[PDB]
Amino acid sequence: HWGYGKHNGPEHWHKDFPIAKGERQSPVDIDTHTAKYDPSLKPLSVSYDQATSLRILNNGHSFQVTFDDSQDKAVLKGGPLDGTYRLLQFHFHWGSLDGQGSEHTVDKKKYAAELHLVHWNTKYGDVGKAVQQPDGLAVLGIFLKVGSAKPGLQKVVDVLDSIKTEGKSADFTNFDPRGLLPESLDYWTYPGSLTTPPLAECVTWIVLKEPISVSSEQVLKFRKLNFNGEGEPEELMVDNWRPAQPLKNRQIKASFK
Ligand SMILES: [Zn+2]
Repeated sequence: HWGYGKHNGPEHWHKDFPIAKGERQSPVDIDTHTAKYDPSLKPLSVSYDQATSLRILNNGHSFQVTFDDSQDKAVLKGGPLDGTYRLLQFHFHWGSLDGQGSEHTVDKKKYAAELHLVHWNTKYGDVGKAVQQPDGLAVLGIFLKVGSAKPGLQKVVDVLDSIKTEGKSADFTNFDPRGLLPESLDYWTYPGSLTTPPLAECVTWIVLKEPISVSSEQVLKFRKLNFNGEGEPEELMVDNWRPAQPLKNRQIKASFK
């Protein structure tokens, strides 16, 4: 039932998911001048060399690339995290125009898109259990700005025509998520939530300071996706982003000076 439209979008979500008005909702505006540098934060450990991608799916709200998370093959550790978090999937949020599309904002600036790499804490054994825990998930967020192409994104771009409408999926093996990462792993971190229903308050957010650049042609391909199933009226999958939510007694910490 939920979506991103006038009648089912973010301002409606609290009726089905009352935690939408909770104390640790995401995304937020990152006020860079208010974030405190924390010299106790470790460098983030991103160990993606043995990642095994499986499939790409249009889920009606975004598209997602799924990984084999049955072993410790692609894991996030360190930074603000205690323990080991397995990569489950990545997906994106994007706009109808290049000046909107990100969920997090940086001093109110919106990027054209935002990549989310979703990981779950192995101490909970499975993602469904993990979303019921306050430290269940770690989502690595990466901003996309429009300029030069990101060569590592092209394999994703090129298969989107095969998953246009909701419910379509394809095999998507040997995709290397290292090709989506910026140079620097400098980050902001704070405790928050899933940014889509069920909006569970289970996420340690790790948002990288450095955006990746993608080309206009790459982002245009995202915007050709459809929210609708084949057979329903065509509605472009654009503006699939939740706006910034109240910070409410949280501190955002910076890994860098
Ligand atoms: Zn997301």
